[PDB]
Amino acid sequence: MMLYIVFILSVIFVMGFVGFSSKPSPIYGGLGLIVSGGVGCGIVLNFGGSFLGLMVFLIYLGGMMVVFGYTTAMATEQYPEIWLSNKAVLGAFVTGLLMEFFMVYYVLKDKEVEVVFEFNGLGDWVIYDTGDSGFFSEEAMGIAALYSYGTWLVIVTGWSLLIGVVVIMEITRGN
Amino acid sequence: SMMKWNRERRRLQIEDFEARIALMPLLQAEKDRRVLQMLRENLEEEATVMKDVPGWKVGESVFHTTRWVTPMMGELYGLRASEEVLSATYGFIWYT
Amino acid sequence: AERVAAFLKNVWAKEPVLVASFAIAGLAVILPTLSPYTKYSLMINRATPYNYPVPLRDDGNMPDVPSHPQDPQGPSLEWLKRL
Amino acid sequence: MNPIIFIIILLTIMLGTIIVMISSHWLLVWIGFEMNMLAIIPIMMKNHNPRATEASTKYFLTQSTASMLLMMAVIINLMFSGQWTVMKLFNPMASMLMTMALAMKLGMAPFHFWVPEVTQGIPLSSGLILLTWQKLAPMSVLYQIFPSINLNLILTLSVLSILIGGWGGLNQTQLRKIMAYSSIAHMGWMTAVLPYNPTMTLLNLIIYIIMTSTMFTMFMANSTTTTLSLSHTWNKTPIMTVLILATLLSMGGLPPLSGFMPKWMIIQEMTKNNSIILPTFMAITALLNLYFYMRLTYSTTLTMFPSTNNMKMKWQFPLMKKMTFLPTMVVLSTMMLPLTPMLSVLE
Amino acid sequence: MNLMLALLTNFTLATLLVIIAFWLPQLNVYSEKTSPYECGFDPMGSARLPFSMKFFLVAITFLLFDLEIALLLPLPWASQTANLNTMLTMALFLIILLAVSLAYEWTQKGLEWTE
Amino acid sequence: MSMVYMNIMMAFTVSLVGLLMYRSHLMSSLLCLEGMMLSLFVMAALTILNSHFTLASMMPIILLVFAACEAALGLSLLVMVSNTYGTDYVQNLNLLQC
Amino acid sequence: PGIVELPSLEDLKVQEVKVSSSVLKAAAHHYGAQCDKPNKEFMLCRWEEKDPRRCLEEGKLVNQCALEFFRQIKRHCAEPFTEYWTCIDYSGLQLFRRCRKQQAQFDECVLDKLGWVRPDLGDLSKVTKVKTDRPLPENPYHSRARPEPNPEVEGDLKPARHGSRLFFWTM
Amino acid sequence: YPTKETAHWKPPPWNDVDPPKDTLVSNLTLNFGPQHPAAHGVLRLVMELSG
Amino acid sequence: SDAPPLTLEGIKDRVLYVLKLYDKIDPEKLSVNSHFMKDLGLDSLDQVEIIMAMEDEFGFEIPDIDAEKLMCPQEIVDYIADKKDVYE
Amino acid sequence: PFFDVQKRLGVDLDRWMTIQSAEQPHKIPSRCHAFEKEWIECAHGIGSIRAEKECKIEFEDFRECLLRQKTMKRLHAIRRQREKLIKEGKYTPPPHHSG
Ligand SMILES: CCCCCCCCCCCCCCCCCC(=O)OC[C@H](COP(=O)([O-])OCC(O)COP(=O)([O-])OC[C@@H](COC(=O)CCCCCCCCCCCCCCCCC)OC(=O)CCCCCCCCCCCCCCCCC)OC(=O)CCCCCCCCCCCCCCCCC
Ligand SMILES: CCCCCCCCCCCCCCCCCC(=O)OC[C@H](COP(=O)(O)OCCN)OC(=O)CCCCCCCCCCCCCCCCC
Repeated sequence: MMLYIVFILSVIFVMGFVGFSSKPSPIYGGLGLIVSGGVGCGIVLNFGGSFLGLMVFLIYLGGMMVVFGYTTAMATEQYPEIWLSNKAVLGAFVTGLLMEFFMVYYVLKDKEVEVVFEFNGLGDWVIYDTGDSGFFSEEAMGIAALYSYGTWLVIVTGWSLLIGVVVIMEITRGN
Repeated sequence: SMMKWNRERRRLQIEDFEARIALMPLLQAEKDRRVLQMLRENLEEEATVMKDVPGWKVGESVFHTTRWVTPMMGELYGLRASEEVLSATYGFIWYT
Repeated sequence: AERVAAFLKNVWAKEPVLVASFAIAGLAVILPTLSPYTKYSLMINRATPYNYPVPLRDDGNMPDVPSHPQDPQGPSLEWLKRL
Repeated sequence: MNPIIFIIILLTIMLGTIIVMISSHWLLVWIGFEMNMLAIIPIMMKNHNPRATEASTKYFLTQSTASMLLMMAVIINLMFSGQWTVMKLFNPMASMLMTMALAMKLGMAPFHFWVPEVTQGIPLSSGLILLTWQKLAPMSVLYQIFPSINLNLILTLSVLSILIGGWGGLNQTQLRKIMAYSSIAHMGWMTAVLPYNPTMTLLNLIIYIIMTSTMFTMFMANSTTTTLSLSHTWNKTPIMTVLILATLLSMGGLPPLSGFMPKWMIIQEMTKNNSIILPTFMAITALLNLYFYMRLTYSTTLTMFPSTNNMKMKWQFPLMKKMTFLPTMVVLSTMMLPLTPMLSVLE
Repeated sequence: MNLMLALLTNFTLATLLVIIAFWLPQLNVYSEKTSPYECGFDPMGSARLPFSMKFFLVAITFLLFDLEIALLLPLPWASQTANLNTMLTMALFLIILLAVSLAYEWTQKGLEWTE
Repeated sequence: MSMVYMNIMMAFTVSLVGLLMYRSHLMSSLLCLEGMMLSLFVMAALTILNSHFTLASMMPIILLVFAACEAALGLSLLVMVSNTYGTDYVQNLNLLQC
Repeated sequence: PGIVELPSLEDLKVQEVKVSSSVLKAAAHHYGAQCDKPNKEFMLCRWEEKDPRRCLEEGKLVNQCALEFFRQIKRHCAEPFTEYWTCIDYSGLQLFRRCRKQQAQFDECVLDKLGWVRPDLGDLSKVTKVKTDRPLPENPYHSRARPEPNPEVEGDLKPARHGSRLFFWTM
Repeated sequence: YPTKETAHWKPPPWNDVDPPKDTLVSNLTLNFGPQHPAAHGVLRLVMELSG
Repeated sequence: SDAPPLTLEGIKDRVLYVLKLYDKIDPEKLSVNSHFMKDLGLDSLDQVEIIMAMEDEFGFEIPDIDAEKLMCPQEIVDYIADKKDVYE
Repeated sequence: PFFDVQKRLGVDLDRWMTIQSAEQPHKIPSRCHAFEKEWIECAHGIGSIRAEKECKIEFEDFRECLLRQKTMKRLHAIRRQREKLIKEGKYTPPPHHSG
């Protein structure tokens, strides 16, 4: 149904993580982290945060593009592997799927699964707020606050990024 | 040119925000009666669904405090129409 | 005085794009300090009524707080209209 | 590496450590750890040889994994308490994750395998930053969350470190792995007394830092990274052989030397809480540490090992290295026992 | 909902065209037709051998710079704050550091591709 | 905790277990580190958005910033690993303690 | 922990205002000046009580002024107004700026027929004081008694007796 | 304490630098013709590329 | 652990086994002292192919000058011993 | 903090984001503002050991407003009972809930 869009997207979210966690060739591993990046952007979006959802998807699209260019250089062999071409990758891929299937089965039937934490299967929609906000996006206001409120966060983040450039220039210089 | 028009646009926004402010007291009053009407309807029906359960105090709170606690989506729309709930929860996010 | 116009003219003939970058960047960091309308910018932001203006309880000693939205008391946006 | 870049990178490591120490927000504490880890790798790879690359690769993987666990604990704590304060955690599951995360960064067993390896693959100076300055931040977080740390978890790690640390170093001839395992064993004493009295954790950490720093400085003076190499020092700097003897004896906890103070004060606190068996086991188990410290003295100071003919050429040159703070550190690392009651200043 | 339908329609249309492409034409398959194309002669070695990246250092920098847009895209909303003096200072501070990052890599031959 | 939190925490564990169990490629184990960041990002975003913790809305953004300072750092070592050996196999990093 | 006390369906019933949103937007500026008192008195109750059930009575008086407000427009400016809000309703953003002509016809009719004066820019945003006989609520959060604090330590400092008293040290 | 396993372990290099390895990676080889727009039809230009 | 040491009896099995796999030598009359050319009838190239198998067997390079003299299985076993210093 | 420099220098570096009842942009309140305020005001100064026992109610209420476990269990019980009664033709849906 439609009331369970977030739960369905989260199931697909886990399936992508089982995807690249099996560690096929990073070409397919990068594909899995892009699929989960997209649906992960959907889940956040359905909770109200559209800027956050688009940001993570956008940032991971760029990052996984650099990984692709590196895979053809440092992480490639004559016969790249798929989820079917190894027993280790196949055994791990089917393992994670069954463990997700049994969680979806018990939560949707029992309505209460306790594994470390207690989880409730009534439906994600039961916790949403009822009232409306004002004439603005609440999450947008908070992200804008980074500059008026987060002065200390900007300074460290800006400094860390600047050193990040310097650091990789030293590491990769070689000789 | 761009600055004057933008400056004109800040004044238009204020005239738009003030009109909202003149209406909020009426919308607050309407929203209150709407929630309370729905909380009672959920309470009234629960009385006919837990009429036999031995250990059950109808309409009992779950908090120790007696303060007013704003109801969550599950409470307010307990058993309303399926499509009514979907637009209540994802109506704004999905409306484009 | 003879070497300042020799570095500038050397870069302008080799790095015209960089000259336009530093020159543009400099005005962004300087002009806001020197502008007289920068104060108005901050005042217009405070003038945008996002929240509801919750009223006050009249204790009887608040002559600076208006009794009606159309009273002389209280801040006015007259400066905004003429701006 | 350009000398300007070395300082800025060093100042970022300290800034990462200092941010963790002054922060009152679980987000900044994580940022501090990330900033520290960012600027520590280049110092390992300041020479660009295959062993530095392996050490940096192994060091990056371990700390980044630890950081994911520490951030995961911070999020679970946010859900169950709705606040970011750097104080006691509000969920048993988050405390376990944070404790393991911090134990991974410190190198406490069983998450210890990297410490012998990273130190061996990096210069002596780099190892000094890895085994002294990199404990300040992980320790300043245990100091603030010890009330919520599980008792059985923390003590188990300490009993494993003192055992793994003691046995591991028996088999080593490299000086950078003897100090790697000496570090692990000393982490056990620091975290064993944390549940009972955090003040004694600081004292054990301060004495450990001085003795460790003194050891590395004297190794750097002669450029010695093996047991045999250190055996020729009696033919170059005989005064340096005696200082190594005194420092090594102190590190073993022998009285009346400073290295006995942290052990002495730790036993007191545990006994006052009716913990008799554990300090006894820790004290006896520390004889393993003293044994492989005594082999260094036998090969270094108490006997004269064979030399080489070309050694005669070194007699004619002075020791040109900085050896900064060495004369002060050597004194503080042997002759502080009479000033034991000064530990109250740490409170 | 409306977005979902549009997404489902665009990709369904493309899939049908792919299905039609493979099932409408008359086919004639044999080994020499499906071999890899390298200008008429057989390729020497697999296309899966390593392919050197002469701009690896520029690629890594892209990650770090590509984050600045995450921290910079809020600026249109940030300008609406009442504390414009602080917000203005940090917005320029953040952008200025990005330029200093670029100028450091530029001078250090970072942007120059290797050989 | 709603049924969504189960999948995001289930996803984090899958990435965590994936990271700890290396196969051969170092790049394959770098993705799992980036995968864990995505789980934590989503889990924080759901928690912060749901409770209307307005100022905390900047936390997930800051998280991504250092999420990529590791990826950049992680790829930097991978370049240096393959230069020495020609491939990013982890079995070649066995000079230390052996 | 007790039953949640809610009003009956009879206690929440009132003559409702059934004019679409385009109508309210077009008539909000005159509504924000004529019905200021009955509903500024309501919002103060609502904020201070922090309980929908404690300000229902004030809520009914908001609908009263709102209804009587429209009856006045319906009896004098019925036609010029219906032209006004119809134009606003046409747009999807319900923009004021595209209906300034019809606004003048509506402002002049109310001004002449009813004497209403439109608020000036920045008026409805002001913070106003409202006189109410309703007592100021005590403990609106229904908070229990806070725990008593730890006793304070007082007295001039004196040096420790016999020193540190650490094993054998005499100082 | 030598064992069965650690019999073959060798002392690390005096200066910590291990010998560089032999030929590892070969340049990609590509046929730039003869059926190429820029090969003038009849030029099989066999190239060895590094990237 | 340290692998078992090479012994002159161990080498002998390897050589004969390698020769046994060869399809031109008749297994019946292949003695440790039999001659490749005269006894087994192999030609020059047939002899060169056998020496190539021995390189694969023990994994080391044999120069052409030496292989010109390995005319019977015995000296092969001798030659392998001389390279691995298997005096036994 | 290990070194409470902020208190010494009187500079707020990160305490503005520690709690969700702090000042927010445009005075936007959080969903559990009222409960977090009471727990913090109950437990101020007495210390953590006491607040673990004397302010236990105000913290259980807060923990309910966050995860709503005690609330979802109640709803879960009603749904279970309702689907049972409606399974054997014994529950008549009220008009508004459906129609
Ligand atoms: C050092 C520890 C022993 C080492 C031996 C090895 C033992 C290792 C195991 C450690 C066992 C635990 C620690 C020891 C047990 C202490 C337990 C205790 O209750 O402490 C009470 C102890 C005394 O309390 P008390 O019983 O109420 O009063 C003692 C008397 O009434 C007297 O007090 P007073 O106030 O009436 O008169 C003070 C008296 C000083 O007090 C004493 O000397 C005798 C008091 C000792 C108490 C009995 C302890 C047993 C050990 C005896 C040590 C013999 C010290 C004399 C050595 C020959 C020098 C005359 O005379 C003065 O020196 C005048 C004041 C000088 C002020 C200096 C101003 C700054 C300038 C500093 C310049 C430094 C010199 C530069 C060098 C230039 C050379 C050209 O206070 C302490 O906690 C301090 C502990 C450390 C003792 C230091 C005493 C000597 C100070 C001068 C250093 C001379 C070298 C010392 C040998 C070190 C070589 C490695
Ligand atoms: C309140 C805060 C505001 C201040 C912000 C402070 C940060 C400023 C820098 C931020 C931007 C990052 C760039 C910093 C590096 C400057 C550029 C540089 O480093 O050039 C070095 C250059 C190396 O190239 P080279 O191989 O030597 O070729 C030339 C041969 N001589 O060798 C050279 O040629 C160097 C020549 C000197 C470079 C001078 C650069 C001047 C920059 C400021 C110009 C501002 C003035 C214009 C604006 C005023 C308004 C119009």
